[PDB]
Amino acid sequence: FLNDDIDVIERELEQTVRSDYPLLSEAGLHLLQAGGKRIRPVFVLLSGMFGDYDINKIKYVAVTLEMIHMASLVHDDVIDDAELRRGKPTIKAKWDNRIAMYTGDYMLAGSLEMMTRINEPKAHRILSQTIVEVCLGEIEQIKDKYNMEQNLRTYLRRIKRKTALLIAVSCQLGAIASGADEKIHKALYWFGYYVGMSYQIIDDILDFTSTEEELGKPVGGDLLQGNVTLPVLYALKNPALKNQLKLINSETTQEQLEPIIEEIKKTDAIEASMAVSEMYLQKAFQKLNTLPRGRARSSLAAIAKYIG
Amino acid sequence: DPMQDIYGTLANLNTKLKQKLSHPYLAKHISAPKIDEDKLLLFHALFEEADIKNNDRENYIVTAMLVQSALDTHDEVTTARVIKRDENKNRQLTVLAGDYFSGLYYSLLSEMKDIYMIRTLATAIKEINEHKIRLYDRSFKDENDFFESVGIVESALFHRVAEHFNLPRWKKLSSDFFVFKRLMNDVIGSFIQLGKTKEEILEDCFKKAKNSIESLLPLNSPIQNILINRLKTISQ
Repeated sequence: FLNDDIDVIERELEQTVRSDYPLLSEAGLHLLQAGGKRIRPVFVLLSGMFGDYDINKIKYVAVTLEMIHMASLVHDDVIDDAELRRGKPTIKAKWDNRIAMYTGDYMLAGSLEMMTRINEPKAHRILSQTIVEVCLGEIEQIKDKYNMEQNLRTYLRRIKRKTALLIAVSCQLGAIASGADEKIHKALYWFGYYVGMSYQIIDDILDFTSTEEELGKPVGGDLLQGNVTLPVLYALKNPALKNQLKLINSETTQEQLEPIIEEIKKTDAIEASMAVSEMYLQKAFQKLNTLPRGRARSSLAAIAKYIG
Repeated sequence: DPMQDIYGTLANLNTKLKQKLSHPYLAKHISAPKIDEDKLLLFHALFEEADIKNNDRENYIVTAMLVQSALDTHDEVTTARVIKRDENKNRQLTVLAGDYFSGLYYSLLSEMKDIYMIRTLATAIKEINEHKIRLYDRSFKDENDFFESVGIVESALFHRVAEHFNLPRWKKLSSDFFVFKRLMNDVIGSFIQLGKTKEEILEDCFKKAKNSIESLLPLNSPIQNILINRLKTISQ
């Protein structure tokens, strides 16, 4: 029942990305086609149905978030030295790092342009602080590569900044753009945060438990690159595992890494990570149970159920 | 001593800007942003006469300088295929520092609840980036086009911020001065056009910047004295 509004969002998106400059125009089309299904607008629209839902206002929140994410991919590819992303070539490959920087910056400034159609200063306060928090998390990620002496709260802050916050504010900003009451949009902020935290924990579990075929990339790529995730945190309580995990660095090969992944899977780290993920999912269901029943609460409840 | 006072105002602005840009982990791996004190000077004079509260001036000046820092930081992201491992992480933190600085200025303006200034700056940042690409892709064609792009990249913040407050003078002054500064501090522009010599382009630019300083600012006002001596230093 959202397909018509999601189509509105995409037409706006497509029009906010044209350019009289052919290079920028063509780079814009390339970002339009990146990614699979647009996930963030759904959270925005469902949370907007808890106020005076109006596609002609709330669409600007969805376009802004889509554009922001687009800006991030272009810069992520330079940070990653990625020549291909999700099976397709990258902005920086087609052109170069400098062009990727400028196109990404052009996209991020364009999203701020878009968000200023929401003249609610509270929306800008929430979004601007989110962006600062995401950048801080990307910086702390570099600092903590291969840091096997980190504690759980380090990891929790990392995945809040990377994933949860953005679901959290997609929800809150949808409700705020539609005049929802304070009690309603703050409860939607907490639902999105709790749902995102549990999603990212699942994602990190799957990076060890799926086959190469399901992932479309080798198993354990978070750990190979130095990003400690939740199963590694529990596995690090096993001293013999920790003696190996401490030796992983940027020159470790896939073949050295995979016997370690098999050991992790023979501890109780996977199951311990599942439990934390489901504690978050339960806290997300609590917050939903404070909202009015209806089509929107049901759909968000569906989305959390598919995540567990 | 009005020279003393304006140098003390610039020194305070410089310190608040540096504290706002600093990050303990960035500090340990990449070089601090290189603050253009001419732009600092000109943003301070512009926000002197803008219709804003006195105790907002410093925040507006820092905001504008945060945008400049974001733009300048990303100019230092290299395009070298392979590199060293300590040099790759430096490149990664340089990409992140520029995006961080963008987040900070948007966050500063949100706290002041100035949504329209956000629109103005975002519009300026979009055109500055379009014309960086144009200049870098060597996509121009004329003496007119090339120079129109150099002036946009180098002065469009002053342009758009001045328009926002309906202030004259700042568009032409900053354009003349910073185009001159960028060209003085390029050697291949003559390989996609020409018109006069390298030394004729520069000294014509010096004359335009010299003239605007003397015309668009009060005689021996502290900002004129500073800028006129700065023109001489840049020429030398």
